[PDB]
Amino acid sequence: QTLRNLLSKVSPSFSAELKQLNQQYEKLFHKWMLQLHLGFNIVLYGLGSKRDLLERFRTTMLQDSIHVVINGFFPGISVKSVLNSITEEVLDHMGTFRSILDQLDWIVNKFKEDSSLELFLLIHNLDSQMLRGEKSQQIIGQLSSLHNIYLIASIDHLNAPLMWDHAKQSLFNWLWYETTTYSPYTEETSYENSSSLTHVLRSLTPNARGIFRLLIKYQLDNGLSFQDFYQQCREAFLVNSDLTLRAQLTEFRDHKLLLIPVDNGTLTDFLEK
Amino acid sequence: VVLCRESQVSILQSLFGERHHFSFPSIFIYGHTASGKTYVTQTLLKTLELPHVFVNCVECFTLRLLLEQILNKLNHLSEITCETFNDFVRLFKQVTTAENLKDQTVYIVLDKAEYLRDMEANLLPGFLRLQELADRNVTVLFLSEIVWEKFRPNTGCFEPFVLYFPDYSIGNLQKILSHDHPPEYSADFYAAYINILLGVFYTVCRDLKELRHLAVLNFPKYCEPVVKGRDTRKLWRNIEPHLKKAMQTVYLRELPYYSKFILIAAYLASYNPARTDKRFFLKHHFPLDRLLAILYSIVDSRVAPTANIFSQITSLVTLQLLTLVGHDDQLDGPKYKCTVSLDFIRAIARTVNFDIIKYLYDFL
Amino acid sequence: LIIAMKHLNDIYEEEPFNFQMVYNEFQKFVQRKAHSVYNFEKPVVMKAFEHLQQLELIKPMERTSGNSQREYQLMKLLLDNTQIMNALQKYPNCPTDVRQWATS
Amino acid sequence: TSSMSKGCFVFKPPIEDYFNPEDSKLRFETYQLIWQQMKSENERLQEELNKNLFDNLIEFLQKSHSGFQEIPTAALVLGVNVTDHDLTFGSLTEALQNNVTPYVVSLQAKDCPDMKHFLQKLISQLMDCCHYSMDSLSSWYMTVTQSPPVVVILKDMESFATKVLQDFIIISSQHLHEFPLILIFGIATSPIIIHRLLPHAVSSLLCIELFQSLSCKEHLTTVLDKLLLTTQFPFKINEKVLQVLTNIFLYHDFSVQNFIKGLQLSLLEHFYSQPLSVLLPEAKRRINFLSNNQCENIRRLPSFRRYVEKQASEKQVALLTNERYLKEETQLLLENLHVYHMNYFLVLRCLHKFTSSLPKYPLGRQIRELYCTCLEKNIWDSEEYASVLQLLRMLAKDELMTILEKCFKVFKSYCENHLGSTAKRIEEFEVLRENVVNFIDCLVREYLLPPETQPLHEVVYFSAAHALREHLNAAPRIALHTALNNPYYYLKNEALKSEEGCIPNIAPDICIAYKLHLECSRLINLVDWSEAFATVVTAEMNEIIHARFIRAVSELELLGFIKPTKQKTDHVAR
Ligand SMILES: Nc1ncnc2c1ncn2[C@@H]1O[C@H](COP(=O)(O)OP(=O)(O)OP(O)(O)=S)[C@@H](O)[C@H]1O
Ligand SMILES: [Mg+2]
Repeated sequence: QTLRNLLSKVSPSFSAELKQLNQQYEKLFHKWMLQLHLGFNIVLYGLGSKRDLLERFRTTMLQDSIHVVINGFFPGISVKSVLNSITEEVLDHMGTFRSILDQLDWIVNKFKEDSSLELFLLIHNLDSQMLRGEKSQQIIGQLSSLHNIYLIASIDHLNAPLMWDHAKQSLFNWLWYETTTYSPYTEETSYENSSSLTHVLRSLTPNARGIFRLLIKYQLDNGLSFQDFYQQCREAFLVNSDLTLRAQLTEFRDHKLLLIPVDNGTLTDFLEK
Repeated sequence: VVLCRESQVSILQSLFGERHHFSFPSIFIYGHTASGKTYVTQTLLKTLELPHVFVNCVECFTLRLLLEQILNKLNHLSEITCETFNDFVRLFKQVTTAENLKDQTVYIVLDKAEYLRDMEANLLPGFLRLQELADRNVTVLFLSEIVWEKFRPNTGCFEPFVLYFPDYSIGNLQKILSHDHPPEYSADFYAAYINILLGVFYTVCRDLKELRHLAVLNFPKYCEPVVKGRDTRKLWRNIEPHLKKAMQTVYLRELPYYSKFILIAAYLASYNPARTDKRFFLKHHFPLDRLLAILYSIVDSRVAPTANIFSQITSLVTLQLLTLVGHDDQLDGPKYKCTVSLDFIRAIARTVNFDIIKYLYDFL
Repeated sequence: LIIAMKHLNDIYEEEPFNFQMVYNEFQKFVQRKAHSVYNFEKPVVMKAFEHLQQLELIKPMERTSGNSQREYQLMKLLLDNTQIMNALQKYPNCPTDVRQWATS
Repeated sequence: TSSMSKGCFVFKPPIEDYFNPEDSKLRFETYQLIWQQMKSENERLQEELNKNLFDNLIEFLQKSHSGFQEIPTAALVLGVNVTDHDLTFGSLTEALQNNVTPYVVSLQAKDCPDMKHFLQKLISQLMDCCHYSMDSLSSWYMTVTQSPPVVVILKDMESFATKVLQDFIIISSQHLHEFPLILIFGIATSPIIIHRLLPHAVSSLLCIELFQSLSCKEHLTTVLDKLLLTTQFPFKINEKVLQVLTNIFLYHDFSVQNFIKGLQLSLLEHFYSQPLSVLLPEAKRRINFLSNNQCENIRRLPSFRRYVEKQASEKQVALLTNERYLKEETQLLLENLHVYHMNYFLVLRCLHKFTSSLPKYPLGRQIRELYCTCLEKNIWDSEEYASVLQLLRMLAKDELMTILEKCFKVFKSYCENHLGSTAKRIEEFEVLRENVVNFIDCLVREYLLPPETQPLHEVVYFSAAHALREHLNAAPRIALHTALNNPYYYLKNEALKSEEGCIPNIAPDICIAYKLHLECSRLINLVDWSEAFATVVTAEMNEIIHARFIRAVSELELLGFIKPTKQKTDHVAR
């Protein structure tokens, strides 16, 4: 999958229609801002990567106000991290919190006491694996229930409507907009995690390399019993005592290398290489 | 006062002996629900005027609460806070040295002890052998509904004296119910009321509390005919249907359109094996997709997959009508179970004009 | 209910059971008899079963809740046939019909 | 800066201007004022429609607490309308703290998974109503008393775990003497569920009593009658929007707040779209300040142009050239439209009063059905109208005069401007019945006419129903399938116009990949799929084609159409 890094040389097709499509999409920003500012939260749904449109909207209209961007497609994001970021910067508070619910209570009380605070949220790929928790969406909806917070979200998964319940629907107060941009999902697939054997075996002792080669050969022929494997290793004179063979087996185990959990085709290609 | 309770009271009084005398370290009393364990022991303790601490296990759901409540009540009989059982033993030894507590037995009544076996491993053995450790003329009583056979720890401990409270009978129940007669009418009237009530309900309801509650509820209707103007036949004829209606309930005391179709489809998916599904729906010859296909087949009109149907699904899940089986994080292959009674689904199908029995594979 | 449970244990050798089978065979017993006074509905029998489980004469297997209701739950009896017979012999006012059903 | 490893990014640096202008300002002001009035009336109705139960609750609580001077408990059935509850509950506490007791504590099931947290929240809210254990609560009550009871509200017991419930009940049973306690239950399903939650050993300690709440259908009918069939609001709605909102309500939620939100969105869109929506006396005075561009916009209206076509050529020239004459004529037409609205509402209400007692309800039971079937087409042109008339012609005299008495009550209440002789004749009354039926039919023919038949209706009507559908009831699967199958509708590229279901090779990689996936089996072999994709795109190169295939596969896997399997290497299910 390393070849992916070199695959970016392919040129796009029919880019003129995409240009007109983006120009048509650009004109809805004022209406979206008006709908946000009256107490509505907006979801964007449609085919194609819509990150570019959101970034354009931010850099065009949100350069004069406080705004927080969370690109949830990163698999390391959690709601507690968002809460900590809000507390540390929006309110500039450093004190730790005993529980998530207590942090939510503090934030709600602070925002209710201070009516001069306005915050904008820009969430990318709200359907992330880490944000699908019921408590996560409950927390986000409770946050969005305030009249001093504006929410723009994006949907890219098919089963998104199952996330929201009737009470959650009432809390979120959603409006929908269809914006299909046809953009490739380069960045959003970049962080996602869908050679090693050669590098490991390069610096290992040649006896271990031969033993592993024999093990691969037997595995491709048809798991070995310990006794038969020891006898065959004896026959090749790569082992002088069973303690040494078990030491080599433990060395292989330490690298997570009896069955080898490696695909047959990869082993066949590696043997000749 | 106590009625039909004279053997157990005499046995307990003989057991206690004199105040300066010693007694058993542990007595385990067990009986039925309406045997009156709490009433008899508390009345006896009040009558004998003994230093006793009454404790509910349920109220003291934590060890610290239990020990602190015991110590505070004992001190009030004569603030203290303790945390460990050894500290409780030491503080009990310190506090028991009062002159009023010098040559007298101390009683710790515990009720609802069934939860004690779920609190700590060594708490029950420690409570059993309290008199050895304290050596201060201490007695501990137990009240429970479960037999002693299930209270035995694996290691074995000091066996308490086991006691049983006798079960009630027709005469005893009638006497107890007829004791607290209302003053505004004759005693024989209330006795006849109790007699007919027992003759109607003794087959099922033997609970004294429940039967007394039923009598209290139904007496006003009993006394109406004489007010309207000792006629046994007249009263019985006037009163029988009301008694039957009351016996109908001894222990008891509008969905949206598409929701009905979702519910019936879920019931069909749950109670009909998959192999026969096409046999009932395919025109020619559980997971979410199966439910969607069944719903699409049943409804005569083309329903668009609007998010509102998913909102209905989630709302039904919340209302505890459909149970989620799989992991909450896995919202692409979810599993569901239907928990609706068959009479309810038949009624809703009748309100929908749908014949579910024609499709139930098990009935066919 | 206990006699029905014993009959279930005899017919199905050492297997669990639920509320529905017991209810069905109790209904069979009360329907075979012409007009005996045992016309009871589902909720009262359900409450009686709950009380029996509360007294810990019946224990669940592989305990779970929510996924399985009180109904359709695998129950087992914690008594022996000779114990039931001896206890029934000393019952004060056991009716003839239930005694003969127990013998059958 | 928005592409780093850390997913948390944060940045630091008038209402009407976002709507753009004087017409825009006036439209925004009218929007705000009308929304204020509408929600105020909604709150008024919400408070009004629960007295007959609030008084019952107050008297029940008074009776229960009289004995204290067995735990009293009231069961309240509230239906599936999960959105309504909170609002009602608001008013609920506003009764109790005003009348009987200043101690009301409502609790959730989400925030009380364990009894420790339950008691913690309970005591925390009791603290500001004016380890934690029952002794502490008793001491607090003794201190604050040194006798008002305490009120606890359980909202959603379905989510409550049983064990905490039985524990709390059994603990509170033994301390009733120490402090009074009363429970309020909120049950969404039938009350029978209470028997399935509490074992009888615990249930025997409660004296439960049952109340029932208002049905949602009556609530909707009252709201519709008070807010749309009245003359106090200038805004009106076409039939399509009414039908779609009624469908959503009756088929989805039985909730009124969703209907209110739809109405608000309709109002916002109507004031955003039509510049002429700036427009009783307010419009009368605003006509004088009209602008020439707005004059031309008025000149462009379809109903206006049909009305101009109706009049003579000289009047046509006078309207098309003069401005003040146009203003005066539009003023007269607006007054005529107002009169039409008045008499339409009155006549429809009287007709529904006549129809309400008809057996089998040929034209419905409530206001909404008759109103929408009148809005659709002319009633008199349908044979069902004749059937209704001939069924009316069979009424008995006593029921007929009772119906006439109800209609006379309607006339004396709010039929104030026209045809008191109708009520006089009703007082005067087969021949008479036939005369009454014929007179009612004449009224129906004269006054029941579609508002679309009159000019300048577009000022007070909205018609973009499909936009409302797409902005409230989204169809992500349908839109995604349309994008995947026939991208021509999004691109207008003639190369994609071949057939339906055939394979346009010119289509982008994702579309052709999805279409190839569709025709294959339920398990997709990746190598065979790649070979097919290469064959399709064919009609250095190999690596580029493989790159496009991998990118398309990853995209489809992200969208959820792909779930991999380990049973067979390189296979995926749908
Ligand atoms: N032998 C009795 N004589 C007089 N009254 C009795 C007798 N037994 C019970 N009662 C009355 O019945 C009431 C209820 O009985 P309980 O004392 O609750 O029974 P119990 O054995 O303590 O069961 P638990 O532990 O409370 S579940 C008592 O409060 C008494 O008023
Ligand atoms: Mg008791």
